[PDB]
Amino acid sequence: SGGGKKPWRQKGTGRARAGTIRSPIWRGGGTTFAAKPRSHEQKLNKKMYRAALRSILAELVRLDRLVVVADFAVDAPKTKGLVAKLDTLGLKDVLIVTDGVDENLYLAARNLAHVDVRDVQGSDPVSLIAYDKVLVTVSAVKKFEELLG
Amino acid sequence: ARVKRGVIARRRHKKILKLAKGYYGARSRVFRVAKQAVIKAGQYAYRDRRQRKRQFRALWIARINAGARQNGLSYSRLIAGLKKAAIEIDRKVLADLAVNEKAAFTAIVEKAKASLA
RNA sequence: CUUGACUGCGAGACAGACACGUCGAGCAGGUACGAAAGUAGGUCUUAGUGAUCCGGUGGUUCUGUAUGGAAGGGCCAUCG
RNA sequence: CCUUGUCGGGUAAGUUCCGACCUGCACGAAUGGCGUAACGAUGGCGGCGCUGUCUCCACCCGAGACUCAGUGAAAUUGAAAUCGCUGUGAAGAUGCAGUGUAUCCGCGGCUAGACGGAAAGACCCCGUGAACCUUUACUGUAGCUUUGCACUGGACUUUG
RNA sequence: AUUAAAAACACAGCACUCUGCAAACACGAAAGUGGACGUAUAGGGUGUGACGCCUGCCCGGUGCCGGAAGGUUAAUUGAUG
RNA sequence: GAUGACGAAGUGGUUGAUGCCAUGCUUCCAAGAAAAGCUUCUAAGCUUCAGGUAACCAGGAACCGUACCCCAAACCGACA
RNA sequence: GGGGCUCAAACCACACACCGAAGCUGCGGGUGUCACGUAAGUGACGCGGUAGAGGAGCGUUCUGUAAGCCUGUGAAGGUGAGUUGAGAAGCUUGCUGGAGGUAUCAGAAGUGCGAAUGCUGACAUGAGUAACGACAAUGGGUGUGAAAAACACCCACGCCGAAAGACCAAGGGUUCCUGCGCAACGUUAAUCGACGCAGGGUUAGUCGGUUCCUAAGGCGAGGCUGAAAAGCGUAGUCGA
RNA sequence: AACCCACUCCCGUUGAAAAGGUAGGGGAUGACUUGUGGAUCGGAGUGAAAGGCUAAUCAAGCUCGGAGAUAGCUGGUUCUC
RNA sequence: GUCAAGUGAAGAAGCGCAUACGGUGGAUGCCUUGGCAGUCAGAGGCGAUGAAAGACGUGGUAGCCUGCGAAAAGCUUCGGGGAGUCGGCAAACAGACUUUGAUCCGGAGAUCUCUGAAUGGGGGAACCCACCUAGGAUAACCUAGGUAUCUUGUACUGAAUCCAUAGGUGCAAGAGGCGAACCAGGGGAACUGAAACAUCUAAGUACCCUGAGGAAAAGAAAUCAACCGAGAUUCCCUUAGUAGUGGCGAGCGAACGGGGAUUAGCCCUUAAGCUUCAUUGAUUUUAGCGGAACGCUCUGGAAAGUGCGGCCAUAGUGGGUGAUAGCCCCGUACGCGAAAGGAUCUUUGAAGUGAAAUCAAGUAGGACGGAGCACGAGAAACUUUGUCUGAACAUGGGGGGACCAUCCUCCAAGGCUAAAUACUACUGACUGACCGAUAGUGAACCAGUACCGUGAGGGAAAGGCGAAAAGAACCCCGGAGAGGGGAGUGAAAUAGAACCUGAAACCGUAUGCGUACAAGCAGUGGGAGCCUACUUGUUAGGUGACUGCGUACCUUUUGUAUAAUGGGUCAGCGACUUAUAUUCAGUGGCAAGCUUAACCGUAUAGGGUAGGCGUAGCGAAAGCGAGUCUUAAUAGGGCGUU
Repeated sequence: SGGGKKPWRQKGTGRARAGTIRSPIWRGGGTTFAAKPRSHEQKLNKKMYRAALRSILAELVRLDRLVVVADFAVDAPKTKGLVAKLDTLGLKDVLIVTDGVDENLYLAARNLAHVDVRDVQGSDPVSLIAYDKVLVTVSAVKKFEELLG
Repeated sequence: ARVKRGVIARRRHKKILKLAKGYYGARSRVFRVAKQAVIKAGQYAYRDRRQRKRQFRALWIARINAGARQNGLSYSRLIAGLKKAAIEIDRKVLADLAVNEKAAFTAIVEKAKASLA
């Protein structure tokens, strides 16, 4: 705000040369390459996305980090029930990938601290690499072969 | 990500001011003068790792000159006679024997006079 | 006596920052002279000059804002 | 301009002054020419008085300076353990070389140097900088003016 | 105003020139207003600067004023090719 | 020293303004504010009681500013 | 260059020896390139540098890793010490501090300061120097006080007196008065103050204003005019 | 004399003062000086004219915008090998 | 013993260096009641029923904020809440109020001083003076209403002037002003670029002005296309930096055709729609209610942390609680909830409006002078019009980029229309590889303040004790001071109010060593001596006599110690960014193909291949094509072709 006038005349004052109070050298003044709201979203190709997916499912296989179950279904919307269902599998810090997220399976584990429930479309490279184990159903493995090739 | 540069500027100025301690006045306590004094000390120290090897050689040569003239020989005649012979012995230990072990230096100047140079 | 002060080009060089510039055997088409080999793409040689954009003029196979034409534009030759 | 032209006067001595001369570089008649009493905080010369202007300054009186008590700035400043001379050198040196001098620190003074301090030189140059003034620069425009067409009609006469 | 008080400006007086009134002229896209509730002895512009004696020659340039009417000449006309 | 009561003389002559008479008088050109209050006249009306004019009696005069500085330390000069 | 130099410490020759550089060599490290090498692995030639090109890194803040790990048995910061690297820098610790910090590997930058007569704060030097604001002028006594050249009172001296006196307008806005005070303000000190705190003080028919009236000028119903905004103006009604 | 002015010297120049002081000087019944209120304003006022003045600013005020004008110019540009 | 000569250790007015403690000073770290930027919603105005913005009053203490308005930190009612309260800086203190339900919160009322469009008349804003009607009041007033201007409508009245017109009086209704932006118009620069500059650009931008609305504007073909067709308008991605346009310079820049977001056309033989009412159900909003599950132990001032064992979960990375908490509190997920208002949508009536009358004449067209269309009047179409003119009438008329025929396509001179679109001063929630006190707003704090200006206008600086004031009873020096020395509080007071940490500049005191015969960038190589710690030695730290070499740094230059520039110093800050197009390198994915843009999307996925580039070139082009262009040439030559 402000900064219209020259602060002083340019000669005679014996002082350095300013054209505004709000110059970026000054402490009232502006910042020199002041930010404006930008976007950081970049282009990943569709094939490059799908090919980065096909090589982390491969590493989830090789590192024994992927766990396939026939079906994963909870009965009631209770976090204790889903803790008990994962504790049979010996399984904390897991990404559960089902073919379509049920509301019972979503209401449980949306409080649970290290568990995430996603569908196949809604899975991403960061959540595949992040969780210490990845649980997929057989229908999810069908859906990954449909999507990724 | 605004990053406030006052914590690293301080440690870099402490390093320069620590390298400048012992100096006169503002050479040891204000940064824009201590910095120049530290750089200048570094140039002189580079130059004087060379002139150390120049100055000690001249002192050895002057002491060998003084020791050889007590035995009736110059420096230059002594260095010539120690190569008509073969001594391979340097100005450092000859100056050390000139001060400390005077009978051994007398033996060395007699074996230079023995080669008649 | 006569038009080679030709038309299409052009191997290859010289010069050269670029735009320019310089020389040119040979090939085709037509011609001068010469009985004929041959010479002839101006002048013994190097100065005598001026970019582009605008306009003018003569052609043209081209384009031609629905279509047939024109208008205007394009290319080729030329003038200020 | 030559030029302090020449001649006269004034002075011991006068590039100034006054009176002439006319060879007017380059006066001249309302961008007026010549005179002109009175009037100028007007320009230039000379005189009487008058005197510290001066020879040439002496003394005295207050106010600062100096010391003491209290309060308490400034411009400037790369850091300083901050001499002379002669050289040398971006060509005028406290700092370089050689060589002389020089115990350490104030206070009062004086300003010869620190190319001293103050103002990104005003002169000069330069900028395909600017501003403002001029005109017979270029290009325009306000205003003034000419004609046509409107608003704008009928009636006669001269006339193509 | 704050480095120039003068020989500069002003001035009475003088002359030129414009202006007939809804004035010339000025400020105003205009309405209006000043000139002026004045009216040529008035009002504007310009130059000179009390007074005394005077104020010479030139109308080519440029301006201003008047004059025929010949050439040129704009919009507009729209014959002819 | 603060206060209550008592409290002497308190007159005459001269000189006198830049004050007053005086918004007068004389003179000169440069020819010297408006409007109201005030005095007076009628109009439109009144019924010509209202209104006016004197006397007498009783009553009233709102609001606002007032301290302090003004040849200044209080205003205007950044300052006692 | 100086001291000084005369069968020279000068000059002309010739000889032999020596000194002299970051030059060469020796010895120990690091680095570039090239060739070899089952990639230990050596060799050889290099390695001054401004503008500039190219290559490889350090550190700061944020995000992910991270609901992790560290940390009140003590974080970040600050201040020493030691130590390790070619460097930017790292690591360990004594004291201070008293609540946060971020291995690693990646992502992102308000990413690194000595200069711009750079900005803003603190503080220097000049320097306890110049000044302390008209050269009307002060001297005692007494009191009060913690302390009086400066306050108050007394005695005396000066100064103004067409003002340095009294007053009105404007402008200011409590500065006025009285108690209590003296940090700061007062160019010194202050017990004093136009300063701080708290109280009080301004009384109108007649003095000024409002109210009544108008001048310059303003505004102006309607109205004329103007792209709009507006301009000018009649009735009017403000304006000393 | 007041008042208004500002010719001379000296001081002052970090001033007591961003234009003064002290000595002297000019006008001082007028083309005078001054209070209070009002009018004229930025290619625009007013000017007895000097480029004077228009709020310590003037060959085109101040302020805010166009605006971070433009600068073939000057200055600066921050860790390491 | 003496006398000579030689030799020289202490004795510092003051300085220097190191070290240790201080002081100043506020950096740094950490923190936040403040900002900044988005997303999703809201509702898009307030005002003559008096606004925005104020002045003055209003309290037991009474200054300033914040509320209120002479009924003045409040009054009356409904509704919620259920234990404290009498707003804040500002902690205390009085007098009190509350379970017979205060305070507090929401809805509706009541009051609402003066200013300000300010509106009874004036006026220098917050002041001055009025009139009329009604009622009440004893030579004084008081209550409640009115009293502006304009426009429109209406009534009465009526000048010159006969009639009736102007005009005038009274009624009704409406307006005016303010607000950051968005929108439609009127008027409209200059710097700048063109490496000068005039055309041109910047730019129909900035600015000024006028209207309107929650959006506006535009909109239902006298529109485009080429003989095929599409059908209103707006917005977005492309076609494309292409065609054009341009001192053919700087530059400016389409359309056809696609892909989408959106979805509607009704009428002038009277309609959709939109308003305003009354209703019909329904939804939201303005307040709230409930809302799970932890103990023991160690260190500690304090436990949330350590060690162990649990529990809850449609609630686990929220805030703060004496250190880090799902289970301590407020909350959160999740359900419930409204006397009364408001808002949106929906019925089904009603009055209006739309609405200009009846398919468009001073109109189309044209001549001059302009303006726009990307288009600098140009071959210049099409639009608009300042001046002047001026038609046909469905066997008409205008468009298809000069113009003319032929076709194709529409019906101008009357209208009204939702959505997609823009914007955000203002609210609410949520979010951030946003800032964290020189930053972020100018403004974290009583900031548009203080201050500066005559004004317009400019415009600051200033955050942090502690968990809790437990904010230091009492004693002593001192002036019933200031400031300290103790004692207490506290984990800590070198956390003591100027208070977290507490750097550097700068200023001191103490100790060690060196400094008074020595000449200069103040160091560096050598180096004696002395002093401390160690434990001693071929060490570590501190001084550094003496001595060789040695003219700072920057910037600019052919060159600087330069007597050239720049810097007093310190600490903070302060300079290659970002967007969009593109080229090259590196690195990946797919590969004769690759890739999507808007947009759709339970949304970083998937879809969408419109478009872009590549697979073929040559030519100015028609065109022709592994060829093509030039050419009289199957010749030459240019460019191209696993």
